[PDB]
Amino acid sequence: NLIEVFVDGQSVMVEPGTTVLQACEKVGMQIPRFCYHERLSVAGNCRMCLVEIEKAPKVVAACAMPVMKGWNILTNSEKSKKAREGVMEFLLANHPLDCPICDQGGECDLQDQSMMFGSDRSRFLEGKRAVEDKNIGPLVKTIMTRCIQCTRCIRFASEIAGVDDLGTTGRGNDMQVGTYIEKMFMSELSGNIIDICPVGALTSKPYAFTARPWETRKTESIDVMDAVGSNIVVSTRTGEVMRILPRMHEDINEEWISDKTR
Amino acid sequence: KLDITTLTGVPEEHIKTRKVRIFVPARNNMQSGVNNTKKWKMEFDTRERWENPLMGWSSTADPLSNLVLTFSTKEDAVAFAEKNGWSFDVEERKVPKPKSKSYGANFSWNKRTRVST
Amino acid sequence: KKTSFGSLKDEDRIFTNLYGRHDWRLKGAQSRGDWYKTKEILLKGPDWILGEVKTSGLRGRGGAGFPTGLKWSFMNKPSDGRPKYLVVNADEGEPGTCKDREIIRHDPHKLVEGCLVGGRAMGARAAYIYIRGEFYNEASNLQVAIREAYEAGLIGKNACGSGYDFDVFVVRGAGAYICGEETALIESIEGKQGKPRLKPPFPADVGVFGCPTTVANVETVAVSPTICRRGGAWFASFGRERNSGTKLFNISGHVNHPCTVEEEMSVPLKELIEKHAGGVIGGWDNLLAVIPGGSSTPLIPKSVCETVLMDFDALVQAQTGLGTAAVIVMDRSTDIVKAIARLIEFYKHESCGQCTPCREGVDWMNKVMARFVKGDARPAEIDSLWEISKQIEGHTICALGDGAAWPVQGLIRHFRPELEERMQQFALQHQ
Amino acid sequence: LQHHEYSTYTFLDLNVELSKFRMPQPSSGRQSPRH
Amino acid sequence: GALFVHRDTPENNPDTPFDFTPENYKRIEAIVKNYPEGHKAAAVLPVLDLAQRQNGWLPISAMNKVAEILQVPPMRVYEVATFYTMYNRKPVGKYHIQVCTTTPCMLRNSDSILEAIQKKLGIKVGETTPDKLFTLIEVECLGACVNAPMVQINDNYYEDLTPKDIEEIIDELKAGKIPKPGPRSGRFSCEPAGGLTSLTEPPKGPGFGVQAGL
Ligand SMILES: Cc1cc2nc3c(=O)[nH]c(=O)nc-3n(C[C@H](O)[C@H](O)[C@H](O)COP(=O)(O)O)c2cc1C
Ligand code: SF4
Ligand code: SF4
Ligand code: SF4
Ligand code: FES
Ligand code: FES
Repeated sequence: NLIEVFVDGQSVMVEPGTTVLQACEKVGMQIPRFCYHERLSVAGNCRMCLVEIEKAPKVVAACAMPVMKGWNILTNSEKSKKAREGVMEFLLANHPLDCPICDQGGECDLQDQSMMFGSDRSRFLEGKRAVEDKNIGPLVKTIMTRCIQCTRCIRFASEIAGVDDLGTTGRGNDMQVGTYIEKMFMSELSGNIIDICPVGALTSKPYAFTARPWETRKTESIDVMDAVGSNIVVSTRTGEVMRILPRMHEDINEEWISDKTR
Repeated sequence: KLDITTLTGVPEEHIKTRKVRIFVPARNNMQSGVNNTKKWKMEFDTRERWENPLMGWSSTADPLSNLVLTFSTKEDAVAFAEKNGWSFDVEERKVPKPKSKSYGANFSWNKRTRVST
Repeated sequence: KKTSFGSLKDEDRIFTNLYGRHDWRLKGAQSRGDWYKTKEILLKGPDWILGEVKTSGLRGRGGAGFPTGLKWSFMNKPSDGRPKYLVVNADEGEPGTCKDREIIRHDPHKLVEGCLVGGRAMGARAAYIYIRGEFYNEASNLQVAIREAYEAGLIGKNACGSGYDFDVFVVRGAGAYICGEETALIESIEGKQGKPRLKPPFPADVGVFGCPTTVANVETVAVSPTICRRGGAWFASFGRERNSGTKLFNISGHVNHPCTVEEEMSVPLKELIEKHAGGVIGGWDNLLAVIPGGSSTPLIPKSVCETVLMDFDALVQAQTGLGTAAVIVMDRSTDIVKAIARLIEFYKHESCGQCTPCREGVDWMNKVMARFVKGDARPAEIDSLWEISKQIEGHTICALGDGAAWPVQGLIRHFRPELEERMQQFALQHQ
Repeated sequence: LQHHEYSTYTFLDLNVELSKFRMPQPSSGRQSPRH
Repeated sequence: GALFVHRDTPENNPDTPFDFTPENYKRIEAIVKNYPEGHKAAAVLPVLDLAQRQNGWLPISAMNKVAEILQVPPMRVYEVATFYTMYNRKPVGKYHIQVCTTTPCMLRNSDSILEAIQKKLGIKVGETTPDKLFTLIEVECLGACVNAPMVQINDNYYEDLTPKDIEEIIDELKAGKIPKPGPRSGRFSCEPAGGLTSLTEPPKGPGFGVQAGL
């Protein structure tokens, strides 16, 4: 029972229950996101998915709003752009100036979305917050000061990994992600939180400081550690293998690889 | 049956002994953006890279090591490869399958989709 | 048809035992008219109860003020096999608000009979009354009243002999203002962090334990039995159109006699302050920036306070809100900037943090306001703060963000000259 | 005036007393969502 | 200023002995009976309150015990403990003095009461007396804004306070005498100080103004 909705005036037929963001994907528009991962559950905390629906006073989160018949999604209206700029400013208000030394630098969703949907200057005239780093294991190098509380790691650990050890402690601006205790996040799919993290809060310890994204040459290959046959991308620079990244194959491995493969 | 191989000036070894890969680049899993996955790409096979004795810089003898081409459709890339006489391998485009997302499911009364946090 | 409201006789006062002088136990409530012919009301049917509420024109007393009848009728749909629940919001977290505390402490059986009536209207098996954890003694009193009602058979199996099975559970909070939010309240009852959900899945369809659940403020539930017994037109008689009913008012701050009083809606603010609260300290001339309906509602300067009427739509025209109907009064011997900054600090300490606008912007506003009270800022920071508040408002998934933005907007709009004067004085001091 | 004298376990003890009057609870059909 | 990460200490190690008393176990069973079957995780907050009441503060072992009893992941219990202010994750004094310093209470010179408490106890806010009988903490609106000033102790509201009143209450607690909660001024409740401007007449009684068609 496909219903008709409009994205910037273009008719697109979507099944009922489709999120606004998914219809925008149907017409090709990629709504900016920070907390929404299609594999994971919807959370609606990034607030970057706030888009304006025609004749609706209040903007809605595309990731969490099911479409209604006859809705016109204005993805580039002034309200949508202003909401995106405000959310980006709030995200970058406390974020540390770690881009040159952050391993995520060059492949950071925060950086790119700031360059594309955010302001080019900062009005923040106060001190930034700092968070003590947590140790979650020998694989994931953690700098929580860079975290944006997107909650991707938590939801991933709960749903895909199945290990309910990562959670949010505190309230308000002092809210911190991570084990309240000195527990170590151990799982086969533990390394995938590095990939899932938009910011360089969670990064690969063996890969740390080794190379920058633009240098690397990407070669698409298949892993041999297991008989699953996960598709991987072998990132090589100057003839040396630098890291192994998952490659999407919905039938075999959705977007994940084992720790041994990684 | 178009053949520009004689006219290109490429030496025969790279015309015959090189396998060119036609594909749509997969999304860099580190990022959620998908804009870099909308155009077909033609990439040549990787060859030997060795360290320069003096400085340790990676040296190559493959002229087409860095050559990459962008094509709107698979057929255009195939036609270009055929006209240039390069053996080609085509990897079919991988699209994310549609997913059913419900924020309500996070608070199911009886289903297992309920989220602990 | 009356053009001037503001005088309510003791006969029409719903909360007869508001001050607690009469007995709060079951005997006192029954003597005062509570639990009277409740069986007939339940047997009349859900539709008649909902229609009585709709005719009453009751607006939600939590602060949002949605039409109570339609809000409850949302639950009237036939059951899908899942249970239905009614949650009475007793968080009482809005600063300046003390009405629900009096209701639970001194007239608990009113709330219990209201829960029974509403659950019958909503077709709910049980009701959970979420009480602020700091309200331990009031929670114990409510538990005692629930026990008495169970002993009398008013609640439980065959409640009031109506063949309807209803239970009231009291759940105590753990000290979070945000739990006052209906979705946050639902999550807190479910045992998770009290972080409000997203609206698209409405509480009517999915609520506590993933079941149909309606959240109503203590006053809204408590007035339901009296609205049913006396009649919807009786409630409609008091107050203006769309603002019908008698609303508890909490007058605090720089008033000679701080008190909580019940009066008809649309009562003039001056009349309420002078008649019941003993007048402003130093007289009405000393009045400055009354908070109309609690911290969330923006302040109104004295000039508006002279002629404003305390009802939803009228105060909305005053760029403010009725809110929780809590009136906070400041004399001219008050640093309005300091009061508003303290309120924003309250909001900072009470934010969940899940929504990025709230999590970062609220702290940003608190720091900016602290610099303002110090005077250590440039004039354009006023406009910068206004734009920050506008960004926070309407984007936050919860309404605490708007609740925080609104005080800042009101303070700017009505007292920018004081801010600029303090900045200039600071600059002169430091040279 | 009764509220002046309440102990730490007063609320919980009142809940224990009320347990008997409580009606049967509804069941999701599973021991836990994790089950 | 309290941290939201747990550093294991000899007093607060996971091996710190804590277990519910059998009476508290029965109370827990009654609590679990309240919520529907299959959602026993809803009991986390009341059971944590019970543990804090039993022990006076919540050690990590207590949180783990709550998690075990309710069969929920321990991280959920940690999140609940950290999120809600009432839970004490550190040992606190015998009497916990909580002063409401929000704007309504502030207008009624709550800072005077706070300073009086500091001088009498000798401890600054957020500190515990060396005798470990008094811990002073400022809090937000406690719900008694009309009767400001108001300070809370372990479970009781001492509202409508003056510096002499708070000093007297502290002296009574030090002596072991239990002060009566409520307004320490003349008023008994939210009632107007001068006199009742409402509800002066006796209650109307049952059957008053009842709609005929019911
Ligand atoms: C941040 C926040 C705090 C709230 N606190 C309370 C509260 O303490 N008590 C209350 O009754 N409603 C509170 N509310 C309003 C509730 O979310 C909800 O609207 C109310 O319980 C509905 O009552 P009503 O049906 O009478 O309108 C709060 C809302 C927000 C956004
Ligand atoms: S994670 Fe933060 S510090 Fe690192 S590159 Fe991205 S924006 Fe810069
Ligand atoms: S650590 Fe990374 S993945 Fe986890 S909440 Fe923070 S930003 Fe998101
Ligand atoms: S607006 Fe603030 S308090 Fe409300 S849900 Fe969002 S983060 Fe929490
Ligand atoms: S990620 Fe879409 S609303 Fe936050
Ligand atoms: S302002 Fe003091 S109790 Fe709320």
